[PDB]
Amino acid sequence: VYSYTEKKRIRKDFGKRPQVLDVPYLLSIQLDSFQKFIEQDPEGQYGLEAAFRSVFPIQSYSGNSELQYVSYRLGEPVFDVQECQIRGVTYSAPLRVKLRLVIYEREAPEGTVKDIKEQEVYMGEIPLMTDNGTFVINGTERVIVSQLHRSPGVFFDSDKGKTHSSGKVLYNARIIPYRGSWLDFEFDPKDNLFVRIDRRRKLPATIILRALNYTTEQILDLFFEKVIFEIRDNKLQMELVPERLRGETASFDIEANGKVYVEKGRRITARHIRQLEKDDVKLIEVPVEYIAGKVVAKDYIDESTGELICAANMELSLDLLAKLSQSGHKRIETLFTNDLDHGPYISETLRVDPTNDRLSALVEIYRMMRPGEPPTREAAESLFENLFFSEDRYDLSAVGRMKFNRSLLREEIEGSGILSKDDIIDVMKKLIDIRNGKGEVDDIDHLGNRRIRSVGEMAENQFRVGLVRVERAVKERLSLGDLDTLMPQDMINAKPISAAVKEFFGSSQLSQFMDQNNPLSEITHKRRISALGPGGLTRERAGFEVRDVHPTHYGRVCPIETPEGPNIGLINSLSVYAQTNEYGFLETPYRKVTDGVVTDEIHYLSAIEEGNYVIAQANSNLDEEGHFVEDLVTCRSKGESSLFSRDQVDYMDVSTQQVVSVGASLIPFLEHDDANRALMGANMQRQAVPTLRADKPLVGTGMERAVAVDSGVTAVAKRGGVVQYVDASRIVIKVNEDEMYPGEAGIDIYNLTKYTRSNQNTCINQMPCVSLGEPVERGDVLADGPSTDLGELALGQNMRVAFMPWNGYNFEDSILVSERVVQEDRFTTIHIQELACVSRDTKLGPEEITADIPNVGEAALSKLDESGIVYIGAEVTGGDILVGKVTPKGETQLTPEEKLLRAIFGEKASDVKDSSLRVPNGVSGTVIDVQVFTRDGVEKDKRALEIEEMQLKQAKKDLSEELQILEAGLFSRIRAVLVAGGVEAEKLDKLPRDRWLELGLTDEEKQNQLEQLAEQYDELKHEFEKKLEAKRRKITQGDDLAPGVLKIVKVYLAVKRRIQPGDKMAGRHGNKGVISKINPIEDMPYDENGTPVDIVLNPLGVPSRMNIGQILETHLGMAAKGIGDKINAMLKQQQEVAKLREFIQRAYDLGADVRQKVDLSTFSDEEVMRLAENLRKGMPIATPVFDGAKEAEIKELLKLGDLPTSGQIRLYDGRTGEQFERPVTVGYMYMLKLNHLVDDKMHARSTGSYSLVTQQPLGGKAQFGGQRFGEMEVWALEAYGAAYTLQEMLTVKSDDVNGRTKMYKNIVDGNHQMEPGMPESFNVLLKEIRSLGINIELEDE
Amino acid sequence: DGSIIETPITANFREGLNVLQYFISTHGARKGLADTALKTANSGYLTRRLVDVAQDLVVTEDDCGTHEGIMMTPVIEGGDVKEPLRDRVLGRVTAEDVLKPGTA
Repeated sequence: VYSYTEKKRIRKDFGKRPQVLDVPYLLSIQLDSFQKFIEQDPEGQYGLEAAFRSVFPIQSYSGNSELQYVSYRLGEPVFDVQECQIRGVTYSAPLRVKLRLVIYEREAPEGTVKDIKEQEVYMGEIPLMTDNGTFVINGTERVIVSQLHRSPGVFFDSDKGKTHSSGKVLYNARIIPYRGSWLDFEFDPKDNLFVRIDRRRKLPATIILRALNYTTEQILDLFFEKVIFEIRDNKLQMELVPERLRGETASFDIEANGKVYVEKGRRITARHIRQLEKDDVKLIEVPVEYIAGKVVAKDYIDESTGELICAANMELSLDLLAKLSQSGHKRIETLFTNDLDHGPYISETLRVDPTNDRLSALVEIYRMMRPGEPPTREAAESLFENLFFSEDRYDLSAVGRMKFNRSLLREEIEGSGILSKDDIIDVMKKLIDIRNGKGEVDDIDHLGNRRIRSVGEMAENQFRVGLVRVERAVKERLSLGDLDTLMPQDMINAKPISAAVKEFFGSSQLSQFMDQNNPLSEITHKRRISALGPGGLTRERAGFEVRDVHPTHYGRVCPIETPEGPNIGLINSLSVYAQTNEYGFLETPYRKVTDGVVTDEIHYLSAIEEGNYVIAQANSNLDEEGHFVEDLVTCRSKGESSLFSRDQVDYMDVSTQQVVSVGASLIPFLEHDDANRALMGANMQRQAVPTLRADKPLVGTGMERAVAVDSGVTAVAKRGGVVQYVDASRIVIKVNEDEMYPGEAGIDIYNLTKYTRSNQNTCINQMPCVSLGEPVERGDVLADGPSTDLGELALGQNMRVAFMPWNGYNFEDSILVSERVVQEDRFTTIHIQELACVSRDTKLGPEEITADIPNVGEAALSKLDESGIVYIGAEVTGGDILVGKVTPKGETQLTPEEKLLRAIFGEKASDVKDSSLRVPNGVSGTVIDVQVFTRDGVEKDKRALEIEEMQLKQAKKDLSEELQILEAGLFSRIRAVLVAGGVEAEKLDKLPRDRWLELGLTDEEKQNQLEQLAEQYDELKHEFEKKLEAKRRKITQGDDLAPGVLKIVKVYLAVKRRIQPGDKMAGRHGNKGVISKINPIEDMPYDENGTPVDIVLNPLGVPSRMNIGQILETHLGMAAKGIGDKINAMLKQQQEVAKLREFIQRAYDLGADVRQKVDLSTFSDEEVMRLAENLRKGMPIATPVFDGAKEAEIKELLKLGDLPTSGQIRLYDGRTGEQFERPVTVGYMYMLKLNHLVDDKMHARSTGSYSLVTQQPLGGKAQFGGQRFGEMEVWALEAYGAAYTLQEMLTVKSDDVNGRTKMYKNIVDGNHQMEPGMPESFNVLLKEIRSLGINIELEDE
Repeated sequence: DGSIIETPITANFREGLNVLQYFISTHGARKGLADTALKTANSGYLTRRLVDVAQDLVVTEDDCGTHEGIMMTPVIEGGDVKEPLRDRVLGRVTAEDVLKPGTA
């Protein structure tokens, strides 16, 4: 039982495991983050509002003024997404802020206040966002990628053997802010405890204990328990608490309480404490091996004589022990020297430190930022304390204070975004204690310790700094004015926070052009996870911390949805089901136990909790009147794995695709592929492009309907009802009183895109999927887009595939395609691209634009406006004009024996340079839009003023339909309220509305329900009373183009980039390669059906690719498409309606190992038949990745294709009628054509552009350049001994103007020879060397 | 880290790979493909600097009078024949009147 639009389309899952949750709308790290950056939140600590709440009220340091605040705002837009391409200006609107001022009694003592003033002011701009989760910035969808960074606070790592005079093994503690300056704590090479304040040069770690204000025995009371000795009746003894054995380098042997405890060699590292606490020990007796090397902590004396024995900070010795044996005063306080037990590094570095007090421990820090400059007393304190407590220079958020307290095992759920001058003691304790195993490293790449920084967080981090670095003239001049008579505004500049926040989405370190190759690519782009920028590193200044994998990726971040090459792992994607808590820690869905079984009481849990509860793996299985057929439940934790009994479990995974991101989640057999080709599969589906006759993945996962809606590329019934109009750009519906809101007309609208540019110059368009009078439910599909088939995804097309080598072309994932593909105009792609021109501010003001280029290429001119511009709808190719930027030439010399021809005898008209904008040599396809723009006081040019009436026609018509569509709902509600008792109301739905006022209904309140609706009507339609002009003067709008430009012009091209060789293709399972010949339908193998095969791809390569999902998609596609081919034949003869039902139902009904069923007996014998059209493409299939339709199910379903259930068939050759020495792999694969496009990249050159800087060629397609014969390319000619071919590149084909201008013409000499003159790039260098100051010249031989 | 794991893949590509067998072997694949994409620089930069030192050996002359030479051998690591006389000697030239009794 399936919906009303599903009567056209239903997908067949095969999966096996107990999901009770499905796809969430994939875009949240854009969407919810954009909201919380720009939300009026009353008590939160994030976004624009929290940035202002961290700086304002600015109660001035001058004590005479205050710039107060109330809240942000956004409002007052003018551009919209259409103008944000057609014009191009970033889709943005002004940030404005509520500000105030207050002043007090200057003169009296009984009123306390005297003045109060408050307003709004401007404070910047903000880009704007679509329902589709996109943004539009300089003509293009430039979009922020989210970051995955070390969580702010502190970290604790271990440089366990780096380098230098002892390969130095280390442990550390290191500050990492959300915003700010720095501090590290570690050890020097010699092994003193050391520090790097702001990570500058070496300082002894006692300095900061003086700065934070602790004297020597306070440092002991903060970091050291204190060892105790005695001497009793006949022996030496020590005195204890039952944890004081934690590090001892035990050369020695001990008993305590009543058994042996320590023995010769067994170093008592803190692991050992679990020998002692259980045993209540408070006294021990030891060899002298633990009664020296223990530094006495006070002075001691001898009443046997009247004398001393030793002083504080002194050792013990056999003679001192002999005097202690006499003493009377038989006690000693002593220090821990055992390493990590307490770290003696403090005690000893307290005597390897020149600093003495807090002033020295701040003055020496001033030197560490200002060598050779006087340490200005008060600024020596500020320079250090403002590293951690400044208005501009430190923050953590509540998130980073939480991580700080968490990595220190605190209980304070209370604290500050700043540090404190005593929090630092615990950072130092952890370093003193860690360094051989009281603990270990802070679990860095745990995905609840590394943290997400979403789009709105990445914008927030700028406002946490810009408000405390740039406001200078405001912060200055606020001190000076008598603000009883001046205002909370009077010095605020407005230029910078426009561009600096508009283009934070268009030129920022994470805000690239979105991957608009096709819908799947933009859907995953919106949830990309960068490891880069402030919080990570780059591609270059980075190791494997930015590229590899750590097991907490499970359920959260798929390790294969990354670019390839050196870019590996630097940017990733969020798995389908994954999200984050209020700390940006990553989380996942789970099933959960009640009374004895893993119930359907589903939950979500953090990466940290995956390290704290027993999660069963997706393997496990339920039972009859019992519990589990899974006797030995396989389980998992932190990303690791185990085996347990039933009596031991808390949770389980909900699905397998919870471990998988969008591109990877469409690979139906990852059960059978290596990661190196799964990586390719996660990118080839993204490089794929819109095609003229698109067709669906027949094999599939289920994501083939989610990814059709996860960016709105298909329109969907957000309310639903009955379809009421349908048009190639427009759709409307009507609704009923079960939903219809308290005064509406009962309507929705679902209009559709048409032709514009994109970020990889792909085409954009949409088309309907419903018709007049169809009822549709709240989730039915209403339209299609650039990569769909009538209600599901189509990133490509299906083709028949032979997995065999052919006559040479297909060696290395390279692809043969049939002539039949060109006949059907298939894998032809469609593109929309833009080209432009200018007229500069001259001394008058304008510049010329026309078509005059006489006797230079006349046919490439025939296609133009009066203004020198092509027409919308005209075809253009290879060299046609687009915008008439002609330029006259000159030659001028013209003396009585130099007037050789023109200026007397012929062509006595212009010599205009071929400088007008033209179609590039290789481009072909229709002009689709044309524009002209100017400084606004000039109302717009004739070619834009005709296009005003081209755009006005659409709205002038549509609003004349809309007004009728609107009142045909609204007055139909009034008509219905009348029909409820005044049943004769069809005498009224045939009148002017004013004449309904001669009426009445019944002696009951329906009468007054009619009255109040008739009163309300004249207010309601004021909605319509604007509409047409609200598009018009966005076209006739002007914009300034900066001083230097009066006007700008554009043309757009629909480039029909056809199927051709050298272009690139792929399939879902990581097969990727060039189209390497087009083959006649018989120049190809044919099946046991007596029928040829559309594509051929080499299997000899496959064992080096280590992947087999490509074979399984091909074989399951042979069943899936074979169902549709058999339907095309069966629909003709029909045989019996129960025979149409036999095959069409059996295609769905055939299964044996499955959670789902398209049970077509739960659908009627015409729902069976409306579905048959979209089944002629083939049967659509589903399979959660790792839950899938394995080989045995393919070998069952193939009894619908009815071809050999081996998947390996007696192929023939169309040219010869032969049949090969063995059966061969065949089927039908889902395949793709990819935006590498050789079509765009035909770049050769005879001669062209030259770099004035060096007389050498320029380089670039965007420069028509010459290309680099590199140093390695020289090594080949050197190695060959090929000196003339090498010298050719070095002068007569490059910078030597003399050489290249003679060699070009040396064909006219007939003697095609070299005639070089001087390598100008060496002539350049001979004067650059002299411009540095080095003299250089020549000799002769 | 480069070292082996107690967690095998007892299956093969026709038997299949579960989520864990995929996920664990994907760590080794990421490491190997990241070294593939980086450790080339530790050979290409060295190759660039090598040619500056290597260039001048153009075959210019004929015998150079150097009546001395290296006592080369087959690659015999004491206890293998990893390269016979042929491959190492391949169109080099003698520097002594070499003679060995044995069979001819």
